[PDB]
Amino acid sequence: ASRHGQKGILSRLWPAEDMPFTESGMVPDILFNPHGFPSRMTIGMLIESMAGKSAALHGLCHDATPFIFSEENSALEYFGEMLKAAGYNFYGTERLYSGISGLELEADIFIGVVYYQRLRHMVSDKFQVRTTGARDRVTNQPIGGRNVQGGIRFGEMERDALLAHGTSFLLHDRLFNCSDRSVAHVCVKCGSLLSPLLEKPNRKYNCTLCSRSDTIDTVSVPYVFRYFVAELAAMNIKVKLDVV
Amino acid sequence: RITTPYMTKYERARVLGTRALQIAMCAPVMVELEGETDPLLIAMKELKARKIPIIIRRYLPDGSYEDWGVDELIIT
Amino acid sequence: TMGFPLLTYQDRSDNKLYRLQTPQSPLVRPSMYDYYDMDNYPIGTNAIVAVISYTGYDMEDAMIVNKASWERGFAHGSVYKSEFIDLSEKIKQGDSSLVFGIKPGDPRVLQKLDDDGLPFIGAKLQ
Amino acid sequence: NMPWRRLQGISFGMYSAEELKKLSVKSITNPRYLDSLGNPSANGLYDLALGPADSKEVCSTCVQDFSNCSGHLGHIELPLTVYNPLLFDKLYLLLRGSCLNCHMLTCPRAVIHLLLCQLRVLEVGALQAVYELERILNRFIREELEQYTTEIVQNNLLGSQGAHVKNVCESKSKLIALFWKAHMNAKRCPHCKTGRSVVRKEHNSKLTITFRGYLTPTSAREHLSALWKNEGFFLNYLFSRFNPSVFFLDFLVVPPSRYRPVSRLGDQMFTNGQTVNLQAVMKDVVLIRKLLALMAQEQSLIDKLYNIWIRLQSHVNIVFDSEMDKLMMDKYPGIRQILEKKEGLFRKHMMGKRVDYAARSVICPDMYINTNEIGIPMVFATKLTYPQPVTPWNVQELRQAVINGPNVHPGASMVINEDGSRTALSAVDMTQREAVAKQLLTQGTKIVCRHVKNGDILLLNRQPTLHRPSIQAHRARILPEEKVLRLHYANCKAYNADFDGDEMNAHFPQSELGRAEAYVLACTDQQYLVPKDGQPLAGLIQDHMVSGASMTTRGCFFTREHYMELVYRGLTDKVGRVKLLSPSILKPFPLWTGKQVVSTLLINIIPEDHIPLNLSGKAKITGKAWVKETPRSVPGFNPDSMCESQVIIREGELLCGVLDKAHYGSSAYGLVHCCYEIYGGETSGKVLTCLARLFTAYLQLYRGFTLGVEDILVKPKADVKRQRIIEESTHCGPQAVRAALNLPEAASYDEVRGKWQDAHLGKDQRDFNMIDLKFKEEVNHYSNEINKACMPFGLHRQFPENSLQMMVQSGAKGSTVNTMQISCLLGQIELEGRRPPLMASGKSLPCFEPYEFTPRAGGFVTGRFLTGIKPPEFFFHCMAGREGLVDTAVKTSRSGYLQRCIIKHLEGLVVQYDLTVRDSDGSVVQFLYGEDGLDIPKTQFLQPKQFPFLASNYEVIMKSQHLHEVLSRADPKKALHHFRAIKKWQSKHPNTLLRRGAFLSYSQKIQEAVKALKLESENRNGRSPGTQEMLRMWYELDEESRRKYQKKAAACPDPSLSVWRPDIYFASVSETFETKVDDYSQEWAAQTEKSYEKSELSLDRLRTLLQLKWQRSLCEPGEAVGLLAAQSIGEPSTQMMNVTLGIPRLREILMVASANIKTPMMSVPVLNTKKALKRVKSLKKQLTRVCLGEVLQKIDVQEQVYQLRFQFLPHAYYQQEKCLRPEDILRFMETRFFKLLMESIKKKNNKASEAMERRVQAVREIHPFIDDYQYDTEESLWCQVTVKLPLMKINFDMSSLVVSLAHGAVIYATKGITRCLLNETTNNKNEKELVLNTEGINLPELFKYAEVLDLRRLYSNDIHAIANTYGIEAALRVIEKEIKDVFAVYGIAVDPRHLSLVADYMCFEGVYKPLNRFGIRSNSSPLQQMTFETSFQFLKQATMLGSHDELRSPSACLVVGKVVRGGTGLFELKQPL
Amino acid sequence: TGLGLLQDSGLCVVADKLNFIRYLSHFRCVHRGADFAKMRTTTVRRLLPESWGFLCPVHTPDG
RNA sequence: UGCUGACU
DNA sequence: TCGCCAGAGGACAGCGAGTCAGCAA
DNA sequence: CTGTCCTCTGGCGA
Ligand SMILES: [Mg+2]
Ligand SMILES: [Zn+2]
Ligand SMILES: [Zn+2]
Ligand SMILES: [Zn+2]
Repeated sequence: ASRHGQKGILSRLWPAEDMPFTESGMVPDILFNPHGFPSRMTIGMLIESMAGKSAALHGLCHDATPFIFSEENSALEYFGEMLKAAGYNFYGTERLYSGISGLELEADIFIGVVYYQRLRHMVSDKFQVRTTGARDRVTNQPIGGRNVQGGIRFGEMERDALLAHGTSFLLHDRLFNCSDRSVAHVCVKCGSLLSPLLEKPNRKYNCTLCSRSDTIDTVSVPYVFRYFVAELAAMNIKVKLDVV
Repeated sequence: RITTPYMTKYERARVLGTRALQIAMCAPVMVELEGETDPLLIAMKELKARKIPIIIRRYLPDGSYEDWGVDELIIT
Repeated sequence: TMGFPLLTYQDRSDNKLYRLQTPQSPLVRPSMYDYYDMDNYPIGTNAIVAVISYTGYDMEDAMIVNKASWERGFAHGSVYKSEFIDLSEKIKQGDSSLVFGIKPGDPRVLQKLDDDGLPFIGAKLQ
Repeated sequence: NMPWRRLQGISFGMYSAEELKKLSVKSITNPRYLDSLGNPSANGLYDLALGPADSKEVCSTCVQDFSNCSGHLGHIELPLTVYNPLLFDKLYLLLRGSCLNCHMLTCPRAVIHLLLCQLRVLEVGALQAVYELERILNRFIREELEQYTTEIVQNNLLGSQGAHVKNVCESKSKLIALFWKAHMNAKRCPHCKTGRSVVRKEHNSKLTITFRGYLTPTSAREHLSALWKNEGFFLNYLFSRFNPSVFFLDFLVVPPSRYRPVSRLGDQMFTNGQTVNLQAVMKDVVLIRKLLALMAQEQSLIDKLYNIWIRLQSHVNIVFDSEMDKLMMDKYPGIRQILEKKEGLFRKHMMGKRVDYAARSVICPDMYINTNEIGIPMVFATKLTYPQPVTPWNVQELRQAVINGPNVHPGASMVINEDGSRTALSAVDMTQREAVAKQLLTQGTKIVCRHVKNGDILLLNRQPTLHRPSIQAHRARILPEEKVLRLHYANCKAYNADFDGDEMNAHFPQSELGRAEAYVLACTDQQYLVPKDGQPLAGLIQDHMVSGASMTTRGCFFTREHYMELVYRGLTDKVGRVKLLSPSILKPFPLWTGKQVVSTLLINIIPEDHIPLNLSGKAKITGKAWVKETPRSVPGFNPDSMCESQVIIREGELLCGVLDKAHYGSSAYGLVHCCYEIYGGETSGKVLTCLARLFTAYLQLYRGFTLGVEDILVKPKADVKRQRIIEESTHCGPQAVRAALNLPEAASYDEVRGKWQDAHLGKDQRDFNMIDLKFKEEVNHYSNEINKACMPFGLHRQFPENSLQMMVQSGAKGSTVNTMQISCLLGQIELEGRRPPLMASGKSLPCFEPYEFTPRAGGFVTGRFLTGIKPPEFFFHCMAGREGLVDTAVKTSRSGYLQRCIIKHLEGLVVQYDLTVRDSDGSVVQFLYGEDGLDIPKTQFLQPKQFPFLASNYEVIMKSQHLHEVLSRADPKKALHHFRAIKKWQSKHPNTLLRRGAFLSYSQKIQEAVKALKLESENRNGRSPGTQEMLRMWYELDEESRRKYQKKAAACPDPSLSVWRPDIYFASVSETFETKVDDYSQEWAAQTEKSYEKSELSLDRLRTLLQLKWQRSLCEPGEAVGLLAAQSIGEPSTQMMNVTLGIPRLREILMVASANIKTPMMSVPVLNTKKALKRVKSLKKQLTRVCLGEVLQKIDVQEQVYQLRFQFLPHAYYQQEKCLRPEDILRFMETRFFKLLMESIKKKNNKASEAMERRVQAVREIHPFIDDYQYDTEESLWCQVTVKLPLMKINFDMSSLVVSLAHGAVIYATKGITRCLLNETTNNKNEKELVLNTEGINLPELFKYAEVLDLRRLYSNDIHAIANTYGIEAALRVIEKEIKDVFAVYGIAVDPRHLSLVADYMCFEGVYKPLNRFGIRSNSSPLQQMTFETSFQFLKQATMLGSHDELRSPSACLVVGKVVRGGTGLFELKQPL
Repeated sequence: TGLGLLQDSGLCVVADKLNFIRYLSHFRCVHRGADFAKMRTTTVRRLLPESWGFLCPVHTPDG
C-alpha cells in the first residue's frame, strides 16, 4: 500500500532485464497501473512521486503538511520547478525504453519515488485446501476452521445460485456427497427411522414397534436429517416417511 | 409424441454424464476411441456418432411420461 | 503495516510480532512526523515507482515488483511467534509430571533437543 | 452399493406416548450425569445404553461403537402429568370455549357441523363444495349437510393425492384459523345457562378455573378426556384421530447421547446445554417424588405441591422453548433455538453445509491463460484429488501417477480397493508405490485418487453470490511455485473481483456426472450474457480499452516487422498457417494500419470452415471528441459518412471505427457480442483472449500508457476565467435565500437572517428545505459555468493525446464527473439530499458566522484535487464521504434480506416440457414463460434494429447455427393459415373495441325503423317504442338457419402461441414479432431495389431465417425461471420528487403488499376539450382539503364560564385556491366543531377525579352547556361562544384542548385526497397533454368527472385500490409498472419477462398477496415454509394438522437428500435391456 | 448497579503493538458505545460540525 | 461457546 | 341491548454473505 | 424499527 489508500496485491515479480529502463540507466522497482487514479482521485500520490524524486535528487526533505500549498502557490508548480532545477523535466515524466523490444516507447512515463508500506495480510496466512479430515460430531460435517483443517461453507446464496444453472447434480455433490451422507435405514411399513433396532450376536435389524425383520430397508439420507428426526422425537413429534 | 423433438441442454448434460460414468465403470465403448483418457470426451464422441442406447423419460407435471430415444432426438 | 514495532526483543513474549528488516524514513513527510519522532519506529521503504501500463499483470489494483529489487532485500520481513508452554496442563494436582527433560538415549530426541527437553537456540524447526 | 431406496413423502404427526415406549432403551434416574473424573455415571443422562457418546466406549443396547451406532432414546419418567408445551395453547382454547359442567363446546351446532363437512370435503380436494355447503346451510342440520358432503366425497374421491396443492391448503388454513379465532371465546353455555367455569390461564404452566382454583394437569386431563367423548367426531378433523392424551406428558424423552456432545462453559469442563435443561427436570422430579412419600407417611404441604408443579412445568417448558418461561435462570436454549434461527439448524447444517474437496485463496490477475481457465498454484493441485476408476484405457497414466507418488505433481495420494478400501500411497519410499503400481486391473475396479491434472473442471465462487454468474466452471491450468489462484480479467466483472485481497473458493466435483454439468451448463462461456437483461458480462477492461482505441485510430502505421510479432503475439497460433493481409500503403514504404492488425487477428481466430462476419455499429468515442479546430461546412459532406464513430467490419476486416469499449467491452451488439451470436461462446472467448494479448503486446512493445500531471493540468488563460467565476460565486447567498423566503425584493438585510433563523428553529422544517433547494440551484448554475471554462478545451493536452481523457472517454475507467472535481471544481456537498447541517446556534462550522449567506458556508467547494481543498471543505467533504461509507453498510443488509424472501418463494418455478412455468405443487403460474416462451439471454438480437445484422450475416447465421436443413425439416401451414385468418379479421374490423354482435349487426335498418314504423308507442317494458320493432323483426321474423349476421360479428382467432404450441410448430410466433418481421420485410425489399450491392437473399428466405431463430430461442424445459427472476430483482438492488424510492419501495411492493403506502398518488389525463380545461381549475380547487386550522387567525379564551372567539381570516388570501365561503365555514362551527368540543370536554371530564335567533336556538336545542354565540353580519367580525359547568370542573388553560382540536378539524375534504395539482406538460409527442396528479387515493370520487377527465388512463401506485376497483388482472400490470419505475430511477432495467413472472405469482390466487412470512402459510410444503422463518410455528402447525410433504420443492429435496426437480433433474434415463 | 454506565462489555481492550501507529491510537480512541453497533438507524454516525477540533473527521474505522 | 479485533 | 365498523395497544419476528485470529469463561 | 397479525373492547339502533 501507499500512504494514500492505494492498496494492492503483488501479482508478478518482473525480471530485472524485462523492466523498462530509463534514459538515465535506472529501472523502476514498482510498477503501478495508471488506472487507479481516475476513479479514486488520489492526486496526492502524483505529488508525492515528484516531491520524493526532487528530495532524492537534491538531498533535501520536503514536507507534505496539509493546507500549506494554495491555488496561487501550487504544489505541482513548486515541485516541477525543483525538478527542472535538477535537469529533469517540469511535469515529472522521463522517457523509458522497452526492456523487451529495446525501443523507446512513444509515450514518456511518469516516474518518481514514493513511500510504500507492507501490509500484515499475506497469502501464507489466508490459504486453505481441505480434502477429508475432521467432522462436527453432532452433524458429521466438516469442522469449519483454518487452524483446524476445516471446510469452507457453501451457503444458501450459493445453493440458490447453483440451482439457477439447472445443475442438480453439482448441488447433490456439494451438499450431499461431500458434507454429510449416511445410510440410515427405516421400517418400511411403520415408516419410522427411530424404530429399527440391532440385536445381540445373523445380525438382523428388527423393528421394535412391530416385531418383523422383513420390513427394514436402508435409505441414503443426510446425517443432519437423522439428527432432526431425533430432536423432533424429543418433542414427541413424529416424522413418518414414505419409502419407495 | 407431443414434446419438443430436440434435446434440451440439461438432457445433453445428464446423458453425457451417465454415459461417462458408464464408460468409466468399464463399459464397452462403441465409438472407436483414438487415444483419449477422458470418459467425457469419449461420451461426446459417442453422442456425435449417434450411438447411445439410453431412453430419456420426460415427465409431465401430472405423472404422465413420454419415452424418447437418444438416437431419435435432434442434437443441436 | 509491517514495520518496526519496538526495540526490546528477547523480552516481550507476545503472540505475533511482525518486523520489517530495513525500514527507511520518508523523504516526503509532514512536519508533525518529526515532532513525535516516528523515525525511532519506521514503517515502510522508499521505492522508485513508474506509473506505466506495461505488463498485463498489474491491472485492477494489482502491482508489479522488480525481481532484482526483491532479491536485493526490498521489503524483507519476519514474524516472531512466542508460545508460552505452561505444563501444569496435561496434569492436575498430583505428582509433578512436569519437568522439561529427556530420559537418556531416547531414539525420539536423539539430536533435536539438548538434554532439557528444549530445542537449541538457533535450531530450525519443521 | 447404495441403499437404492428413495423417499416419496414425509408426514409430521404426534407420537402416541404409548409407542414412544418400546422406543426407549431404559429409564434414566440419576441426576448427576458427569462422573467424578468426567465419564458417564450409570443411569444418568449420558449412559452406555443411550449409545457411546464418544469412540472410547461400546453401547449396551447393541454391541457397536461410535460412528457405527445409531443412538438410542431414553425417558425421564415424570412423578405426575405435565401439559406438553407446543400443544398447550390449543388446549387452553379447547378449555376456554366449553362448558366444564356439560363437557360440550359453547358453539352453535350449525358452525360445528358446517366446519366438519367443509373439512370432510377439503380432505379430498373438492374446493367448490366449501361455499356450496355454506350456502346450503344459510339457505336452510346434520342430515341437510351430510347428504351433500357424502355425495361429494364419493363422486370426487380418487383425489386424495391431488389435494396437496396451493388453493387447497390456503382454504383449510383459513377455515381452521377463523374457527380458532372467532368461535372459542368464553360464552354462556347453551344447554345450562350457567356453564362458564371460566378457565383463564396466567403465564404458561398455570391454568385457573373459578368457582380461583389452580387447574391440575390431572383435572384438565380428565376434562379433555370427557370433552373428547362428547365432541370427538368434530375434533378428530380439527386435529387430523388425535387422542386428548397427547395434550399432556407423563415422561420426557432424552435424545440419543451422540446428539448431545459435552463441550465446556465457564468453570465447567463437560456440559451440553440440552443436558443441563433435562438435569433440571430430573432434579425437580426427585424433589417432588420426596413430597409424595411425605404425604404417604402422613395448607403449606399442598401449597408446596402446587408450587413445585408450576416449577416442574416450566423446566419442561424451557426444555422445549428457552424463552417460553421468562422467570427462570440457568436456562440454556431449548429446541426452538436449536432449530429456528439464522444460527439455527435449517439455515446452517441444512441449507449451508460445509464441503470437502474445496480450496480458498487470494486470487491474482493472470491474462496469459485462456478466459475459460483458472491457475492452480501446485499446492492445491498436490492436495485436491479426483477419485478416478482404473480401466484398460487409463491404467497406463494412472500407473505413472501412483509411481510419481503423493508429492510429485502428476501423482496420487491413495488407491481404493475393489472390496476393501484406502491403501494410501503417501509413503515416500518409492518402492511400495511401485509394488502397488502393479495389481491395477490385477468387482468395482480399484479407484486411484489422482491429483488435479491440468484439464480438470473446477467451480469457482466469490462469497457475496448475488447472481448465477458468481459460480462458473474453469479448466484447471496448473502453475508451479505460488499459493494464489490466477484468473483472467474478462471473468472479473462476473465475480466482482478486484485483486486487492479477494479470497475466492474453488470446488472440485468428484462424481463424473457433475463434471458433465460443469462442462455443459456451468461452463464460463455459456455465462457470457447476464441473465438480468441478456447484455454481455465478459469483456476486456482498463488498458485493453485504451490500447485498442489508440491502435485502431486512423493514424497508426506499422512496418512489416511490427505488424508481424504483433499478430503472432496476439495469436500465439498453434495450428495452420497465419493468413496475413496486404499493406494498405505499398509505395513510398510498405506500411500497415493497426486496423489491419486487428483484422488479420480476426480472420485467424474465426473457425476455419466458417466465414468471417459483417458488422455495422457505433463506437463509444463520439465523433466529436476528435474535432480540434472549428468545423467548417462542405456542401456534399455528411461528416458522419466517413467518421471514426461508425464501426464497419466487412468480411472480418475492420474498415472504419475505433473499437473502444462499445466492442471488446461489456456493451451489447459489439464485435464480441456478434461473434458470440453467429459462431458460439467459445469463439467469443477466443476473441477476447487473443485481443487482450494483442493489446498488451502493443502497449508493452512500441507504445506506453501513463498518467502524469500534464494531462490533469489546465491551461493558463483558462484558470483566470475560473478564478473570476469563483470570485463572482461569493456573492450569491443573500439573493438566493431572500427570493426563496418570498421576502420584499430588497431593503431587508437583517429581516432575512431572522426569517432564516425562524425557518431553522421551526417545527415543520419544510420552509428550511425550500431555502436549501433554491440555494443549491444558484450554486449549481455557478458550478456548471466553471466546468465549461476549463474542462472541454482549457486542458493543456486534448483528448487524442490526454491520458485522463481517453481513459474516461473510451470507457476504460472513471467518468466525466471524476475528470472534473480533479480540475476546476469539486462541487456542492450534499449529505441527505440537503446541504450540511447547521449547529444549534445557527452556524454550520466553527469558522463561519451564524446564518452566513455565502455558499462556501453551505458546502459549496470551489477547490479541486489538483490544488487541494482548504481545511473547512476537507471537513465537509469528510462528512459526505463518511455518509457514503455508513450508508453502503446499511444497504447490504436491507437488500440481502429481500433476496432471501423472493428466493424462498420463487425457487421452485421451473419451465416444463409443455412450456409452462409451473411451481413444484404442479400449480401453473404461467402458460408461456414471459407471455411468449423466449429466454432473456437469446432474445437480444430478435429486436428490430438487428435484423440488419442477421441479414448481413445470413450465410454464417444459417450455416453455423440454424442450418439450411432445419428449414428443410420445418413446415409452417397450420400457423401461416392462422395468421392469415387473424389478418383478414383485423382487416374487416379496424376498430377492435366496437361491440361486435349478431343483433347489434342487425341494426342497419335503424333508419328503416325510425322512419315510420315505430312512431307510435311508449316505453312498454323500459326499452323503447322503436326498439320493440327491431326486436320483433329480428326475433322470429328472420330466416331459421340463414340469419347469419353471426359471421360478420365473430371473435378474432385466438393467438397462435395459444393454439399452435410454439415449440413443435413452425412459423407459430408471437403477434408482436410477426408485425416486426412484416415491417422489416417491407422496408428491406424496398432497399434491395436501390442497393448497388448484389443480395443473394430473398424476403421469403429471410422470413424463414427469422422464424427459425425465434423457434430456437424458446426457454428450454426445466429452466427454473423463478430463481432467475428472484436473483435479477435482487442483484441490482443489493448493488445499485414527492414519492418513495429505493429498497423502501421494493419492500412496500413485494415483501409487505401493504394497503397503506407512504406516498399514494393518481394521474388522470384531462380529456383535451375546451370545457374540460375550464372545469378542471374548479376541480383542483374542489378536492384540496380546507381545515378549520388553515382558516383561523387566533382564539381568545376567557375562563368555569369558558368563552371562545374564533376571529376567522379575511377572504383575500384563502378563498383564492380553496373554494370556501364564510356562511358555510361558520355553519360548520355550529354543527360540528361546537359539538366535538363538548365531546372532548366529556373525554376529559369522564376520568377527572330575527334570524340570528333560530340558529342560536337550534344550536342550544341540541346542547345544554352553550348560552349564546354572536353574529357577524359583516364578514365574520366577532364570532365567540360561551360555556359554563358551574359545580366542579378542572379549571385549567383549556385553550390546550380547543387548540389541539382546531387542527384536526377539517371543513370538508374528499375522503383520502390531500391535494391535487395539474402538471401542465407530460409529453413532447403530443405535448398537449395535461395531468391531474393527486397525493391521496380515492378512485370512485373521480368517477363523477368522466367528462372533465379521462377515467381510462387513470393510474395509482396503490395496487390494492386498483385491485378493488378494476380487478386482479389490472393489478398485475400496476405491480409490474411499479417495479419497473422503481428500477428506472437508477438506470437499472430488469427484463419484463421477470416482472411478469413475479406479478403472476404474487396475484396467483385472486388477491395481491405479500411475498413474505405470511404468504407462505398458503403453501403446500411443510419442509419449505420452515426453512424460511418462524420454523417452530410452521412445525407446530404441520404437526397438529398431520400435514404431509411430497418432497417436490428444492428445500424439501435438499433436506432429505434428493435431487432437485428442475434443470438437470427433470427426467429419467431408462437404460433399455 | 451498572455504575451509571449503560454499557457492560468492551470496557477494556487489548493494546497491540503491531506498529507504533496502532499503539498510539489506542490512547486517543473514543468509543460512542458498544451497543450502537446494533442499530437500524444510522444517526450516531453522522460527523456533526460540533466535533471540529475535538474528533478527527478522517480517523474512523471504515467498516 | 462467547467477547474483542480484522479482510472483501 | 350488544354486533360489527371502527378503534386501541401489545407481541413477535426479521434484520447480507463468507473468512481469519486472540483471549477467556 | 417497522410491519402485520392478533386480541380484544366498549359503543348506538334492530
Ligand atoms: Mg476487493
Ligand atoms: Zn415396524
Ligand atoms: Zn447401539
Ligand atoms: Zn354447558
